[PDB]
Amino acid sequence: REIVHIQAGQCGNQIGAKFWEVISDEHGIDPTGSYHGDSDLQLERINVYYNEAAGNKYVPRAILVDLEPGTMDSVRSGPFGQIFRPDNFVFGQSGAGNNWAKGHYTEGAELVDSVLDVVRKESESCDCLQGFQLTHSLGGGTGSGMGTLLISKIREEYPDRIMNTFSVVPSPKVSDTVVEPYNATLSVHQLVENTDETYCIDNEALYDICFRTLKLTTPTYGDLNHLVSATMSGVTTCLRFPGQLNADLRKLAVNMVPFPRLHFFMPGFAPLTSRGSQQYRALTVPELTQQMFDAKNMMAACDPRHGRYLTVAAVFRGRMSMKEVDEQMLNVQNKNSSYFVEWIPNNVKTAVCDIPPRGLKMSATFIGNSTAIQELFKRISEQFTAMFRRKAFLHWYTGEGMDEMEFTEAESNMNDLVSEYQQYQD
Amino acid sequence: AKLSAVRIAVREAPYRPSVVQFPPWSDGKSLIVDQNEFHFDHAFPATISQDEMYQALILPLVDKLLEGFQCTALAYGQTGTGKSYSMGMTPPGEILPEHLGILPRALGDIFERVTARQENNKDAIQVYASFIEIYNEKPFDLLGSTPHMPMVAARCQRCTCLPLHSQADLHHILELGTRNRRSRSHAIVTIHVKSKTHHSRMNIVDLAGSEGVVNINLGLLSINKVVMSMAAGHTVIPYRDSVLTTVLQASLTAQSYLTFLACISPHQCDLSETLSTLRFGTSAKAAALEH
Amino acid sequence: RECISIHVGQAGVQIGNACWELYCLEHGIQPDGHVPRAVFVDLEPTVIDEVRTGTYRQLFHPEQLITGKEDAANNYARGHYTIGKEIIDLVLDRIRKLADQCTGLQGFSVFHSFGGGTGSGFTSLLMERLSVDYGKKSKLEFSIYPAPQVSTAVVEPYNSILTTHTTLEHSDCAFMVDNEAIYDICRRNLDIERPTYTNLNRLIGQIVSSITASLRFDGALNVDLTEFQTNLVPYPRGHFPLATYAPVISAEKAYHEQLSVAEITNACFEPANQMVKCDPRHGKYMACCLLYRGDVVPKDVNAAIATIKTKRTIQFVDWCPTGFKVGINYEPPTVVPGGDLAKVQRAVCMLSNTTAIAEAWARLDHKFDLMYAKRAFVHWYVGEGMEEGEFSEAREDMAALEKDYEEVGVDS
Ligand SMILES: CC(=O)O[C@H]1C(=O)[C@@]2(C)[C@H]([C@H](OC(=O)c3ccccc3)[C@]3(O)C[C@H](OC(=O)[C@H](O)[C@@H](NC(=O)c4ccccc4)c4ccccc4)C(C)=C1C3(C)C)[C@]1(OC(C)=O)CO[C@@H]1C[C@@H]2O
Ligand SMILES: Nc1nc2c(ncn2[C@@H]2O[C@H](COP(=O)(O)OP(=O)(O)OP(=O)(O)O)[C@@H](O)[C@H]2O)c(=O)[nH]1
Ligand SMILES: Nc1nc2c(ncn2[C@@H]2O[C@H](COP(=O)(O)OP(=O)(O)O)[C@@H](O)[C@H]2O)c(=O)[nH]1
Ligand SMILES: Nc1ncnc2c1ncn2[C@@H]1O[C@H](COP(=O)(O)OP(=O)(O)O)[C@@H](O)[C@H]1O
Ligand SMILES: [Mg+2]
Ligand SMILES: [Mg+2]
Ligand SMILES: [Zn+2]
Repeated sequence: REIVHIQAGQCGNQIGAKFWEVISDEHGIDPTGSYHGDSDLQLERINVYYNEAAGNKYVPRAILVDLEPGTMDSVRSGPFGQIFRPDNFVFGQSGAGNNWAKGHYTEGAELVDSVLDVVRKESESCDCLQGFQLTHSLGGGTGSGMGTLLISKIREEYPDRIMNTFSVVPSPKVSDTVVEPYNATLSVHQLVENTDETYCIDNEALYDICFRTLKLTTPTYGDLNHLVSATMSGVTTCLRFPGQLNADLRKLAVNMVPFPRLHFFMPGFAPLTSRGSQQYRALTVPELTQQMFDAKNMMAACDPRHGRYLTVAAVFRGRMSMKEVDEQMLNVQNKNSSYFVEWIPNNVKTAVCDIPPRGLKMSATFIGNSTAIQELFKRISEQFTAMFRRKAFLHWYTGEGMDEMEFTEAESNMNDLVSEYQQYQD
Repeated sequence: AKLSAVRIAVREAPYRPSVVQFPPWSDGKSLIVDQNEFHFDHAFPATISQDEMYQALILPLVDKLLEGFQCTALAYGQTGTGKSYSMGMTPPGEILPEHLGILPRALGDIFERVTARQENNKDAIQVYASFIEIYNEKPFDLLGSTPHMPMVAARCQRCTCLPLHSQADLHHILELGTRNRRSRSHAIVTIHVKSKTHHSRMNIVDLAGSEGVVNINLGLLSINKVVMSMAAGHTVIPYRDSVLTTVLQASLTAQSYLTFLACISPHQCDLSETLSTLRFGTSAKAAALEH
Repeated sequence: RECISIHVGQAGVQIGNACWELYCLEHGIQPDGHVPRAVFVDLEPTVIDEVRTGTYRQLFHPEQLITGKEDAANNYARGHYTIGKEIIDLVLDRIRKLADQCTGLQGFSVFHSFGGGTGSGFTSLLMERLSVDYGKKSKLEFSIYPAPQVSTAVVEPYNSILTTHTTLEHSDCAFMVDNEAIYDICRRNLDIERPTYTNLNRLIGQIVSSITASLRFDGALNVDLTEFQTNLVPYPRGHFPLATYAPVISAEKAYHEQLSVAEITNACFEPANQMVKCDPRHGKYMACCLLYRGDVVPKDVNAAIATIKTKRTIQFVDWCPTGFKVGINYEPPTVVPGGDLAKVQRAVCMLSNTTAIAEAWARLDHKFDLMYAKRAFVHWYVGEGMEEGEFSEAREDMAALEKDYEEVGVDS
């Protein structure tokens, strides 16, 4: 099987560097080097993310889409930056304006064809394609607009292969941009109707989880990114490993989406202990479920405790008892019968790889489909209206060839999306 | 919320030994095919006339439409089983009276009731028709200037509605749409009832052949998912699962009406296609629960 | 004389590798000896690959190892219809190519995992295409039906109410081994909270060895495969008996091993030892096939059983005077060199049809409804060449399996 990553925008891009920083080491691939793999198993399934050309050069099969040179020229001028074949860099030296409209209708719409071109060169690579990984932020141009287009096109070209989306939904407390809800509401819209698996991460849900669950005092972006990339590795790549009970994107999809919206999840990693001290090793297993299922530790902003779950997928990856795994999951399902929805006898989807995260003994990625994420699109949707009402920075959109009915559309859509999700919380 | 009513009817096409059996003792809503027993809301043998079928299945929806509820009547099934014939997709002018289908009959009763209530009228009512075609999961406006151009983010509402004042006008839109019409092609002719404060639709859907040889079927299919999602209140409806459910999104809402018309062949050679069509009816029948 | 076997689904393949292991182990045929007599099917390469990479690597022909690099999908539909279809031909070909090479066979021991994609769906049509190509044989399918509370897949029931209805009208005798109810045995009758799947497999890998292996093997009271279905199914429904083993004692902890027949047989009817969460909560047995192996005196049995026949609290069906097929083999069991199985010199792999499953099916059917009641993951099948029909019409199916398993019992 296979997949083809997609680094839309700067963020989605910045993260690319971290997702690939990791993944590679979790596959023994040095900058341009080959497979130094401490083992021999980190190779029989690599294909999922690379391509064979030389014999020591397995190049990441991702796409780097962005209308701001400097960015990709920071990712390509640093560490692992020199492993991507230049063909991968689909830049847009234009003005990468922070407008969803500027990267979806006017500026991005041009650079698109020169992207799809490659997304096809990579898809028609070899063997059988599974789906595409998509990273980006719903709070900017090259991210929400142009990346949200990249998919609307992808999903027309292969409505068969899957589409996981890793979105950095606009954090609450403080917005790292101003129109944010504009660029956001507009991209979520596109998401709820193309990709079929979305993993929403919040820069501040991370800080928290990174400053209190990792006594880490100076959580640089690199970190946040790093933590995130840690989860997306547990998801995909991982399951493309052996296991007593293994799954793969689809299983994950076909066990997690009760209703076609596409629904968004909230990823959570397992061993998340501070370096030295904490290295408690309390990782027998009840310790991992202890972790994963708590409020804090959910990369999302919202707290599960604020709304039932529809599905859950503990994708563990480290030798354990299909008994102490299958078992724990249960008590968990009974101690919290309250929030776990009922019309699904077994919400949880236990998954079990074998080999764990390179240096760790036992981990377990968590992919939750809780109704709690209602209380986020609400947020976003609110911010919109409060500012849409006055058409705040709307001239930067319309003036870019947009529509007063376009914004209406998205909000509503994504706004209805909130509605539905409640239809199950009850 | 839930739809006001989801109904399923089956109509046996004319025989050219029928595989379709109507039990000597039954409620008139049952049939047996290949030893399988099927139960719906209406089971019409090949002898049922257009008038009877319309009166039993569609006429009741006319009042609902006038009251402001969205209505959809959809024909599905194997090619050559009478879908177009039943829905009345052929221009009325070139059709004998007794063979006139659902579209012309419905429009007739709509005008009559509108003219009878235009004096104890609150507001004025105007009638229109739109003709949309879905070719390979792509919406096309057959009454616009670009009938061969795909639609996007607007096929749901933004599409030409031509005025209707008499059967002649219906004949025009059907003839016009048919000419501008181009391996599956679904047709959706909608009779729009518009007032200053209300807009109700009567969607007459004529799907392409369901026979085989995303997956040809998928609309209706997608339709069942929508019906279920609404019942269980998934607080996200899979409208975008298909172009069909996207175009009919405004009509697939609470206290809307949905009526399925399964057309089946009485021929042994079509047994497999017939069974597929009837099994789908049973599924839609179960999804209609809680409504 | 023989009995081919088709291990379908990752699980049916893991269990397969296991049952297949125990085999050579008690037949003195190391890694590289003769030639198996089965096949391996899966729509996820990486798993069958485990049989291509791991142990018992060269004991198979890359011909009896079928794979569909494509996608597994934990959904019946896709595995049965859409995808699973493409492979079937090829699959069959082997069970027609392997079925020919032999000499007057008896049937195909099928190994699948009820609630899976490749295991539920696929087989559904595999067994399906068999019942027609060899109606004149035995179709005993050995299943691992859905843990009563510890299921895995979110949809599981969808996949198991569908593998039951499609296979029902095609199997001869369906053996059942409950994944969870086996854990209990690993906790309560062996002590270990560290049971790897690789263990449950060693277990069924045992109970199964008692079925084919040893039975098709000479003895003082041989029992052919046909024998089963005959002495085991009272009615055409591909009736599902339950597998049970007796000396499930730990090869470390306790040691009373020397547990004469009189004991090991009583240890079969206590509900805490039956590889199935179908505790005889009321289910009246209606036929049991006590397969013994090792040093056993026929009188010991034709007495140990007599004592049972008169315990009454073990209530057998009415319409059944005597329902005890005593199968005696010679060669004692053969435990893994150093797993965790005791290693006695006699065992009792008793299987049976019990009005008990009236439960297990019930509890699994109900599940289904809850979700179907909301269509839950329905769009996943529809979009895979299925319809409201197949579900609703396979639900009605089992319905008459809840009435069937009710009527054939509880009444006189
Ligand atoms: C001596 C020793 O055992 O060191 C550990 C360690 O101290 C701890 C604290 C690690 C450490 O992780 C962090 O401090 C961290 C920093 C930024 C963001 C997130 C986490 C570690 O850096 C991370 C590193 O993780 C791995 O090696 C995994 O394979 C992981 N790899 C990466 O994230 C990675 C990092 C740099 C370069 C390339 C990859 C992984 C996880 C999931 C999927 C794929 C890969 C491990 C075990 C450790 C150190 C090295 C200190 C922990 O994290 C992980 C992801 O394992 C933090 O809590 C856990 C518990 C570990 O015990
Ligand atoms: N006893 C036993 N049960 C197993 C084993 N592997 C899986 N199972 C059980 O069988 C079911 C899992 O089926 P899956 O592995 O998801 O799927 P599959 O049937 O192989 O086919 P796909 O869904 O297409 O992958 C669960 O109920 C597991 O508890 C095993 O090795 N032994
Ligand atoms: N986790 C994370 N968030 C980022 C990174 N870079 C920008 N962001 C977030 O992305 C949003 C800004 O969008 P940006 O990526 O600049 O848009 P674009 O570059 O025009 O497509 C803010 O909410 C930031 O917190 C990053 O490297 N990691
Ligand atoms: N109930 C009927 N009475 C008389 N003729 C019919 C009947 N149903 C079908 N026909 C005729 O059969 C042919 C095919 O009907 P049609 O509706 O075009 O099948 P479909 O649209 O399903 O492919 C047309 O001549 C139609 O007039
Ligand atoms: Mg037609
Ligand atoms: Mg599998
Ligand atoms: Zn002793």
